[PDB]
Amino acid sequence: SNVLDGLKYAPSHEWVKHEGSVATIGITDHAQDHLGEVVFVELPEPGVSVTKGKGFGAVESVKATSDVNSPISGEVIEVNTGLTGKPGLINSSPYEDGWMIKIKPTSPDELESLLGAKEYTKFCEEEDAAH
Ligand SMILES: *C(=O)CCCC[C@@H](CCSCN)SSCCO
Repeated sequence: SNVLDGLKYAPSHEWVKHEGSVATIGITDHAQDHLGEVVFVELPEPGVSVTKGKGFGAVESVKATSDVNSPISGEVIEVNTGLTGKPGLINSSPYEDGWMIKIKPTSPDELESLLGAKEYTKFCEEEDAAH
């Protein structure tokens, strides 16, 4: 599991990349690895609001269907419609082409409660080690 240096991470294995007025959201390399082959993604409609810590979509693999929760609150301004044709982009590039939603974050300080990269790598170590 690759973990990128400038993202913030939630315990449930979703990342946020923040770039000013916009925050992009996807699930991590860890998350796709443990999901297996992703066969379907349920993404929200544009204009919808997402709230920090609440499911905004689901990702269906050959073995599981999990909720993907929003790491921060805001408004879905854009959705990766690429995931309809190739869902697998989540497996092949969880941090670049497999991004799920782009939001306009409504509460910026939310970023400060998320895990930075060493805290998330460590938590993933503790999870891998918990079996
Ligand atoms: C197979 O049974 C694995 C279930 C899928 C687990 C992964 C879901 C990530 S989608 C982001 N919410 S994460 S590993 C277990 C929980 O930390």
